[PDB]
Amino acid sequence: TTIVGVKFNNGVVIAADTRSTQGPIVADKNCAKLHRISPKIWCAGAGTAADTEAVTQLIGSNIELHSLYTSREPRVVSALQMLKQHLFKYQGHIGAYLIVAGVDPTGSHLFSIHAHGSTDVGYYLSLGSGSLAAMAVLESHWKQDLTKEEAIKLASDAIQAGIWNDLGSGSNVDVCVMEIGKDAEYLRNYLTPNVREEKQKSYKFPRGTTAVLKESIVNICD
Amino acid sequence: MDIILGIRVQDSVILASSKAVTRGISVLKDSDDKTRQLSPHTLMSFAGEAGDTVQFAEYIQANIQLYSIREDYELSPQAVSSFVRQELAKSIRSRRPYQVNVLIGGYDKKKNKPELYQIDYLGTKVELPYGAHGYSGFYTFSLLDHHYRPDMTTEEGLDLLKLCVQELEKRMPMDFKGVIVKIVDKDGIRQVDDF
Amino acid sequence: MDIILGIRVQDSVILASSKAVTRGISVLKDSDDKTRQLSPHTLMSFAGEAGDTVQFAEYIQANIQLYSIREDYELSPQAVSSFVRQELAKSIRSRRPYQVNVLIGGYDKKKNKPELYQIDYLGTKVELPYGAHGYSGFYTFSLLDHHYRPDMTTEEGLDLLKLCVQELEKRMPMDFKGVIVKIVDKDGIRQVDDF
Amino acid sequence: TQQPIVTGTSVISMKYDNGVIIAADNLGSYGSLLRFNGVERLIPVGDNTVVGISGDISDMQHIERLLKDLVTENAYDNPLADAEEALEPSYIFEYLATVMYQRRSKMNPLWNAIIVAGVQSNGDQFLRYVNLLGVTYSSPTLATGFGAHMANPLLRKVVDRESDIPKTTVQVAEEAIVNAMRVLYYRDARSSRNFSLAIIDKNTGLTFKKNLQVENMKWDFAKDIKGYGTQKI
Amino acid sequence: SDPSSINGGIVVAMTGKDCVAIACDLRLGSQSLGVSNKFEKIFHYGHVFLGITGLATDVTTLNEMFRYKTNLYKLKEERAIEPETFTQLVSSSLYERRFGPYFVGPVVAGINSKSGKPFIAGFDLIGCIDEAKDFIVSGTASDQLFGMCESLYEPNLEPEDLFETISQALLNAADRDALSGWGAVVYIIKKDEVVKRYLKMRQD
Amino acid sequence: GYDRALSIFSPDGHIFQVEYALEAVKRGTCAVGVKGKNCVVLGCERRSTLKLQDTRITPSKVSKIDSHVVLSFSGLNADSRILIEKARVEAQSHRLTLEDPVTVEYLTRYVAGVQQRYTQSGGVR
Amino acid sequence: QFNPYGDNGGTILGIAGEDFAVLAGDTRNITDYSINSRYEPKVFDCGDNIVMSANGFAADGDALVKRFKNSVKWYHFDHNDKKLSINSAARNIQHLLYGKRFFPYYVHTIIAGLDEDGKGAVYSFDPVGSYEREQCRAGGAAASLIMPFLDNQVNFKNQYEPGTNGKVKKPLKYLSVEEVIKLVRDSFTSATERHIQVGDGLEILIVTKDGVRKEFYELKRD
Amino acid sequence: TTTLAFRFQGGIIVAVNSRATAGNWVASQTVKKVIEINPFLLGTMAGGAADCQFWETWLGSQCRLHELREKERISVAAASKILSNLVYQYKGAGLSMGTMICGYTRKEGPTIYYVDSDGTRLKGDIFCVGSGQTFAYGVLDSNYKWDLSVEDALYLGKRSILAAAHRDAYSGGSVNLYHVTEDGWIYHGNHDVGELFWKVKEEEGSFNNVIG
Amino acid sequence: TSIMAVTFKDGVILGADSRTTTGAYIANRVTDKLTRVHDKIWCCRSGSAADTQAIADIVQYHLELYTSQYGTPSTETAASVFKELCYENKDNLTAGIIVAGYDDKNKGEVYTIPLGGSVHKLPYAIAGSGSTFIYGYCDKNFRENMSKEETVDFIKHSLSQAIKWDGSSGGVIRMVVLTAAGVERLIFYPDEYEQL
Ligand SMILES: *[C@@](C)(CO)[C@](*)(O)[C@H](CC(C)C)NC(=O)[C@H](Cc1ccccc1)NC(=O)[C@H](CC(C)C)NC(=O)[C@H](CCc1ccccc1)NC(=O)CN1CCOCC1
Ligand SMILES: *[C@@](C)(CO)[C@](*)(O)[C@H](CC(C)C)NC(=O)[C@H](Cc1ccccc1)NC(=O)[C@H](CC(C)C)NC(=O)[C@H](CCc1ccccc1)NC(=O)CN1CCOCC1
Ligand SMILES: *[C@@](C)(CO)[C@](*)(O)[C@H](CC(C)C)NC(=O)[C@H](Cc1ccccc1)NC(=O)[C@H](CC(C)C)NC(=O)[C@H](CCc1ccccc1)NC(=O)CN1CCOCC1
Ligand SMILES: [Cl-]
Ligand SMILES: [Mg+2]
Ligand SMILES: [Mg+2]
Ligand SMILES: [Mg+2]
Ligand SMILES: [Mg+2]
Repeated sequence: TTIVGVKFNNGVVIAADTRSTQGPIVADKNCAKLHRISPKIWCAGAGTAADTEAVTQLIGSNIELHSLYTSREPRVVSALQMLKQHLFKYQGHIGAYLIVAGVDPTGSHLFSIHAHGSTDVGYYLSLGSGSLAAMAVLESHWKQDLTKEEAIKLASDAIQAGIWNDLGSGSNVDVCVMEIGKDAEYLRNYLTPNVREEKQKSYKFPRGTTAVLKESIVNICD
Repeated sequence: MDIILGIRVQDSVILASSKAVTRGISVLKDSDDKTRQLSPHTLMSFAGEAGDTVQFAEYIQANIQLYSIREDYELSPQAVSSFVRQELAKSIRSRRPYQVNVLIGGYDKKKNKPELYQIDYLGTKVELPYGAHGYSGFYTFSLLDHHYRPDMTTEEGLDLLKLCVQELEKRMPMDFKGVIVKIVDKDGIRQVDDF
Repeated sequence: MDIILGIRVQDSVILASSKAVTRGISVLKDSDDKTRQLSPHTLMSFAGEAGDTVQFAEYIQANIQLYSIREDYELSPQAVSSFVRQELAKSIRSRRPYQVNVLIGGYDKKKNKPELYQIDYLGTKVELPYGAHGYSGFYTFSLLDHHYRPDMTTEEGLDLLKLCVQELEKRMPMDFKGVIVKIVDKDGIRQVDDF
Repeated sequence: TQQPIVTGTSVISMKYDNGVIIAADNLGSYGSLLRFNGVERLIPVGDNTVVGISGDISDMQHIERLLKDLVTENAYDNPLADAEEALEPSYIFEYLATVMYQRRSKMNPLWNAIIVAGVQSNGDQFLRYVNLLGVTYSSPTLATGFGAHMANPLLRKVVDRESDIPKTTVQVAEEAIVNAMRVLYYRDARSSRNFSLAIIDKNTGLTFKKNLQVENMKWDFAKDIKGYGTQKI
Repeated sequence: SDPSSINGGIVVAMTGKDCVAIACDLRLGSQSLGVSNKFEKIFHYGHVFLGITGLATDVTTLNEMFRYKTNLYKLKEERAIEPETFTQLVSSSLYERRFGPYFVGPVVAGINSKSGKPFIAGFDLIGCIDEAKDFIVSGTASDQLFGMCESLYEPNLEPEDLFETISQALLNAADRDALSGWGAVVYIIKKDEVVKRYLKMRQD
Repeated sequence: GYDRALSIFSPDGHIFQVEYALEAVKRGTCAVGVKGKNCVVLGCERRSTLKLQDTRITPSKVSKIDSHVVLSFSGLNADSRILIEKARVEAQSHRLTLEDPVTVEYLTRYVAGVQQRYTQSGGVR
Repeated sequence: QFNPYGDNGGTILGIAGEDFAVLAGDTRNITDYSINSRYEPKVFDCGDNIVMSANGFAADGDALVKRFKNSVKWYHFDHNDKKLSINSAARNIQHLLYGKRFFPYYVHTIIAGLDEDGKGAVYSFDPVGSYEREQCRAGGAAASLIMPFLDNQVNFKNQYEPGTNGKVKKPLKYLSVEEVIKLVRDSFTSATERHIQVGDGLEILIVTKDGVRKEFYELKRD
Repeated sequence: TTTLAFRFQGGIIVAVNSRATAGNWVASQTVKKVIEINPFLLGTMAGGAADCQFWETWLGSQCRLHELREKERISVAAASKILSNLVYQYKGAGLSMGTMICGYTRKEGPTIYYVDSDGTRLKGDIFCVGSGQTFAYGVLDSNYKWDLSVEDALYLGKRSILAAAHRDAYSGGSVNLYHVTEDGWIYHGNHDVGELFWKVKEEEGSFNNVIG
Repeated sequence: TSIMAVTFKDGVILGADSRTTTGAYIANRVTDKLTRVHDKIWCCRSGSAADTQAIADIVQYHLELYTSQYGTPSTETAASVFKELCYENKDNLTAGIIVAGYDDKNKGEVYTIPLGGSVHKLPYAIAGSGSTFIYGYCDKNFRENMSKEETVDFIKHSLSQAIKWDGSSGGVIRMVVLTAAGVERLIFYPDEYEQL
C-alpha cells in the first residue's frame, strides 16, 4: 500500500491507493483503505488488512460510545490515544499502520500510528510500501499555507507516485477531505487512471460446452 | 499401532486391525485388539501415538455408554461419529492434542444400513465405502478401487479384505502380525476368530 | 540390507543373510542374495548403506580373483579378511567412506579349519565362533551363547540357525522375508535351497 | 562471501535530449558512522564516460584501478586510441558486467551497484546498471539504493518513457537530479549534503562538477511541531 | 505441514445478471493421497451460500458454527439472514480467532431478498473482507482461478451463460493443480430458484 | 618427465625401434599355437643351456590371464610380465563392469593396443 | 550470507501454429517491490530462425542466451554454415543447462521456431535441462495464471461439443497468427491485472519461414 | 510419477504416466517417461526429470559405442551397470533418479533392472517406481500371474498406472505402453486418463468410490 | 538519536536532535524528543519511540495524580517513577531516558536512566547512539554554573558533532530551557549548526 495525509489552510486531507495483495497476487483491485472512525475523523490504513479494519472499527465503536457519554463531538487525540495504547499492548502483532486525521472542536489534526504503538505529528505524512515514492513527491512539492485544492492535488500526486513506482500499490486513488466547519467529504475513486483496456476477444462459451453429470433443484425455502 | 482398515458392504461393516504392538526393536505383543465397542451396533478401531490411542478410545466409549444409560437409547453411527469428530477437533488446538486416527463402523438400526466413518487426528470426518489410516491406504485404496462392489455380501467383503492383507504382508516393510477382523451388522458386533 | 548372521561349527562356516530389499514403505525385492564368493573356499556376506554394499563387495571380489590368477593360488581366509579390513580402514578416513559391514566365512585348506570373521565399516576385525551385524546381534548373541557348542556338526549348526531366524521373525519389527543360507567347508561353497 | 564495510549510498542518473547526467554524494559510511567525507564515487573514463559506484568502497577502488588499467591497455599498439578506437561506454560497461558476474559466480562478489553513464561515438546516450549479482538493466532513469525508492519516482515524472527524452533539456534534467539529491539528504540516514555531479553531453562533452551542496531546504515548519500527540507546549 | 494445502480444494464465485454462481471441487486428500471424492465445500444457510476451502476440519467446524449462529439469528430476528450481514458475521467470527485462526478461505455468495442485488465476497483466514463485483476465488489453485476468471469473465452474464464460464474457470484451474479436482459442483442461484449441477471432469 | 621420441620414422618409411623389437622376438625361445576342433594347444621351447634350474618356481612360459584364456610369448621375458599384468587387470575389470568374462578377441585387442601405444608414446620403447 | 540468486520477475509465453510460432514476454524488470526498467527485452532472435527467452534470474538468463547465441556461431564454423535445427538447438541448450546442474541457471527457458518440416515448434526447459516440445507454454512469475487459460483456448481442454452429452470433445485445430496474438495479448492483460510483477509492456516475436518479426504493445504501468 | 514394468510369459510390459510436477503445480501432462535407447532396450524415468532425461540419453550413446567397438548389441546387465556405476560416482551430490532398464537379448532373455540414484541395482520380474508406485503395486500384484496373455498383460500395466494416476495427486496425464519381445520393443500407444478412466469405469464396473 | 541535558546557573537545559529512523530510512526528520511530564519536569527520549512514549505517558499520568493529592513533585520523584517502570519492565523495554527538571529549592537537576533501569544524578548527561562521538568533547568543554548563553552554545556545538558523525542523528536541534522564569523552547536549523 500507499497512504498519505496532508494538512491545509482550514483542515486536513488523506488519500490512499486501492490495491490489496496476497503475495504477488492482486486480490482486490479496488479495496477501500479509508475508514471512518467518527463522522469527521477518518483513518487511512496500511499493513495487515484485517488488523487495520478491526482496530479502526473497534476504536470507532468506543469513540461513538464516548461521544454519547460526554455529549461532545469526538477528538482526534482521543482516537489517537485509544489506537496507540491498543496497538502498544499487542507489541506490534496487530500489524496496523495508520494515518489518523480529522477535525474537532480543538481544530484540524494529522497523525500517524505504527503497529508497535508509536505516534508522529506532521503537516505531511506517508505510510505503506509506497511511502518512499510518495514522500519523495511530498518533500519535493509540499509548502506551508496550502489551499484545499492544492492539498488534494499534492495528496493524489503522492499516491500516484506509489501507484506507478511501487508494485505493492496500484489501481485507483481514494481521498477524504476534512475541512473545519464543514461536513467531511469522502471521495471514493477520486482518480481512476488504471482502467482495463477492452479485451481482444469474447470468451463467452457456446451453451452446452461443459459436460454435466447431474442436475437438481436446491431447496432454500422452509 | 499401524494398520487399520474398514470395508462397508451391503449389510455390514467390516473392520480389520493389526495385532502387533511394537516399541523400539521389539514386538512386545502380537495379539492386540485395537478397537472398542462404543455401543451394541457401533465399533471404533484406532491407531496413532502410544497411550493416546487407548486413552481416547475408552474416553469416547465411556461417554457413549453414559448417553445410552441416560436416554435408554442407542445413538446412531452418524451421531457417534460427529461426537468423536468434535472431540478430536477440540483436541487439535489443545495444549497436547490426541494423536489418534479412528475408523467408526456401525449399523444404523433406524435406516437399516451399515455406515463406515474415517476420522483422522485433526478431526477430519468422511463417510466411505472403504477406509484406511496410515500407510495401509497407499496399497489398499487402489486395490479396493479395482475389486470393490457396493452390493457385496459379508463373505465377499472378507475375501476382499483377505486380498488387502495379503498385499500388505507382501509389500509392507514392517511385520504387523496379521489382523483381528470384526463384523458390525443388524445383529450387533462379532469377531472372526480364524483369519 | 539388515540381517546377516554367521556361525562357525566343527567343519564348516554357515552364513545366513536376509532376502528383503526395502526402500521407503515398499519391499522392492524378497529374494536378494547379500553375498559374494571371493574365492572357492571364501564367502563374504554384507549389509549397510544402499549402493555401497554391492560396490564394495564386488571391488573386493575382483581384487581377490586378480590375486588368485596372478599367483595361481588361493588366499587364506585370514589373509582375505586382513585385506578387507585394511580397505575399510582406509575407507573410514576417506572423503566418503564405505558404510558397509561384512562377515567373511572361509575354510582354510592348509589348516583344515573353518573361520568366521566379523568386520564393521570402521575396519574393526574380530574372529568369532558366531557373529552378526546390525540389530540381529541383540537377539541372536544371547541365544547362541546358550545353545552353541564348538564341536557341532553342519546339521546341528543349521538347526541352531533356524532357532535364531525364528526368534528374529518373532521379535524383529521389520519383515526381512527370510534368509538365504550358505555353507562353506572343505568342498567349497554351496547353498541350502530349502530354508 | 563478503560483507561490506565502508560503504557509499545512492547513485542517481537520467537521460536528457543531448546526453546523460549522473550524481552521487561524497560520503564513505562505516555502518552508522559517517566516517569519510571526501570520497569521490563518480569516476570518469576518457572524455565520454562516467562510472558511478555505490556499495563497498574498497571494491570501488579496485574497480577504479581496473578502469584506469583498461585505458592504458587500450592505448597499447593503438594509433587511434584518442579517436575511432577510443573506449566507448558500452565497452566499459560490458567489461564491468562481465567481471561482476564472474565474481558472483565464484561466490566472491564485488559488493557494488554500478551505473555507467556516457555518450557513444554516434551520439547515442548510454545509461546502464550492473550490480554484485551481475544483473543488468537499462532505463531512462537509473538509481541505486535509496535512490531507487525515492529518486526514480521524481526523475520518472520528467522522463516517464523513451519519447520524453528529446523533450527534456539539460537545465530541467539537472534541476531534477539536484532536487532528488536534496530529498535523499532529508530521508536517507547514510547520505551527506556534499555531492558530485557529472554531465556527459554529445556537444559540450564531459562536465564534471565537484563540491556541490544541497540547498534551499525546508526546515522552518519544524518549530510548530510539538510533542507526539497531545502535548501543547 | 502447511494447513491450507494438506487437504486441498477450490471454491469460486461469480456474479451475473440478477444471479450468482458458486462452485467447488470435491476432492479431499491427505497430501498426495486422495481420500474422498464426495467432499463438498459449499453450504447454505437459508438463501445465503458459503463456500469454504482450506483445512477440512475447519471447513466442517465453521459450517457447523455458522449453522448454529444463523439458526439463532433467525429465531431472534424472525427472518433469514442476508448476504451482507452474514459476511460481517463471518468476518467477526474469524477475527475472534486472530491469534489462533481457522485455516480457511471462505466465500460468501447470494442474492439479497429485499433489494434483489447479487452479492459475493471473499475472506482471508483472519476475516478480512474482500468484496467484489465480478468474482471471488479461493483454494490451492487460486492463482489458476485468478487467471481463468480474469480472462473468461464478462459482466451481466445470463444464468445459463454464467454456468459455462464459472464451470470452465473451475475445471481448467483444477487440472493444473495436483491437490484440486476429483469432481465438481456448481450452484446457479437466481432470486427464487437454485440449480445445482455436478460436472464431469478428469479423475486424476 | 622423459619425453624423447624413441620410436620414429626413417627415410625409407620404417620405424627401426619397432623392427628391432621384432629382432628381440626372433632371438626369443620358440612358441607355437595350434588349435584343433574342440581345443587349443600352446607349445613352448625352453633352451637347454640352463641346467641346475628349479622348474617348480621358475616362471612358466604360458600364463593364465583369466580362468578361460591363456597367453604365451616370445622375446624379452621381463617385458612379457608387464603385458600379462595389464591383461589380467583388464580381465577382472571387464567382469566387474560388463558382468561377463572377456572374449579372447577383446583380450587380444587390449594387449595389442598396449603394445601399439608404446610405439608412439614419448619416453618409452 | 551472500545469496548469488535473485528474482527479476516477468513472464513469458510461447505458442506454436501450423507454419509459425510466437514467443512473447513482458518488458518489465523488477527487484522486490521496485521497478528497474519498464522496457528491458528478454526475448531474443538468436539466428537460424530461433527465438529464445530465459526468464527468472536475469543475470543467469542473459548468460545462457549469450552462450547459446555463441553456440550457434560456432556450429556454423564447425559444420560448414549448416543451419541449426530447432530440435538440435533444444538438445544443445539441455547440455548448457545441465552443465551447471550443481549450480543451476535460475531460469525457465523457452525457445520457438520452425521444425525441419516447416511446422511451428516450441520447446520449454526447466532450470537444469529437462526439455519437451509443446504446442503451448507459459513460463515465469504469472505462468500459473496464464497456462490453464492456454490449455482451455489453445488445446481446447474441458471443452466438449454442444449437445453430445459431453461424449465428443471439441476437435483440435491450428490457430491463425491473428487468433494466437489475441490470446497472447489477453493472457498478458489478465496477468498484468492480477500479478504485480507483470506489466509495462509486451513484446512478441513471430517466426515464419520469411524470418523473425516483432510486435510491441503497451501494458498497465501500476 | 508412476512407472512400472513386469516380466511375463510373453516378454516384458512397460507402462508409465506422463505428468510432471514442480511442487503442487502441474507443469506438464505429456512427458515421455520412457526413453528408447535402442530397438531392444528401454529406460523408465522417475525422480528428477533432467537427471533422468540427461543420463539416460547419455546411456544410449554409451550403448551405441559398445556395439561399434564390440560388433554386438549390449546386454541389459551391462547397460544397467553403466548407468548404476555412473550415478554411484555422483552419490551424495543430489541426483534423483529411479529408473528401470528393460530389454531382451539372446543370452539373457527378457530382463528388467531397477537402478536408482543412491546406487541400488536390482534384477527382478516386477518393479513399480515413483510417487504412486504403491497404488500401482496394489493392482498389479493382486492381478499378476506369469501365464497372462499379451492382451491381458498390456491391460494390467495400463490399469495399474490408471489406479495410481487416480489416487496419487502427482500422477496422471496419460499412459504410455510398451511391449518388449524377442524381436524387440513395440509401442502400444498413448492413452489419456481423461477418457480412459470413464471408459474403464463403465466397462469394468470399478471405481465405485467416484460419482458416476 | 542524540540527546543531552545540562544544568547551569539559572536552571537546566534539555537538548535533542529530531531524527527518527527505520533502518537507514528517516521516518521522521522533525521529531520532538523533548517531552513534558510536568510543568517544569521534562525528559529526553532515546531508544524505542513506542516504548519511550508509552513510558512518558504513564509518568505524566502518575505525576498529574501526584500533584492532585500532594502538590508539585520533585525532579527526583519524577526520575523515580521513570526508573520504576524502566527497571521492572527491563526485559520488554528499550528506553534510554534523561529526566530534567527545575525546582526553586533544588534548582536545575539532571537524572539519566539507561537501559537497565538504573538512576544516575549528574551535572549533565548525554545519551543516544550519537552521544558516543561527543564524550570526549563534552567532558573537555563542560563547566559548572555556566550562563544560559554558554550552555546553549555547549549543547549546540555538542549535538552538532553528534549529528555530524552519527547517521542515526540529524535534522534540527531542539532545546528546552527550564528556569524560574518559565519554559522556553529553542530550535536550531542545519544551516546554522552544520558550519560550526
Ligand atoms: C499494501 C498493498 C502493502 O503494504 C497495503 O499495505 C495493503 C493494505 C490495505 C489492504 C489494508 N496491505 C495488504 O494488502 C496486505 C499485505 C500484507 C500481506 C500479508 C501480511 C501482511 C500484510 N494484504 C493482506 O493483508 C491480505 C489481505 C487479503 C488478501 C484480503 N491478507 C493476506 O494476505 C493474509 C495474511 C494474513 C495474516 C495473518 C497473520 C499475520 C499477518 C497476516 N494471507 C493469507 O491469507 C495467505 N494464505 C491464503 C490462504 O489461506 C492461508 C493463508
Ligand atoms: C512424478 C510425476 C512426480 O514425482 C515423477 O517422479 C516425475 C519424473 C518425470 C517428470 C521424469 N518427477 C517430476 O516431475 C519431478 C519432481 C521433482 C521436482 C523437483 C526435484 C526433483 C523431483 N519434477 C521435476 O524434475 C521438474 C520437471 C519440470 C516440471 C519440467 N523440475 C523442477 O522442479 C525444476 C528443477 C528441479 C531441480 C532438480 C535438481 C536441482 C535443481 C532443480 N525446478 C523448478 O522448476 C523450480 N521452480 C518451479 C516453479 O517455477 C519456479 C522454479
Ligand atoms: C536514535 C535513532 C537512536 O538512539 C534515537 O534513539 C531514536 C529515538 C527517538 C525517535 C525516540 N530512536 C528511533 O528512532 C528508533 C530506533 C530504534 C529502532 C528499533 C529499536 C529501537 C530503537 N526508531 C523507532 O523506534 C522506529 C519508529 C518507527 C519508524 C515509527 N521503529 C522501528 O524501527 C520499529 C522497531 C520495532 C522494534 C523492534 C525491536 C524493539 C523495539 C521496537 N521497526 C519497524 O517498524 C520495522 N522495521 C522494519 C525493518 O526491519 C527492522 C524493523
Ligand atoms: Cl518519538
Ligand atoms: Mg488435478
Ligand atoms: Mg501489474
Ligand atoms: Mg492424481
Ligand atoms: Mg547525520
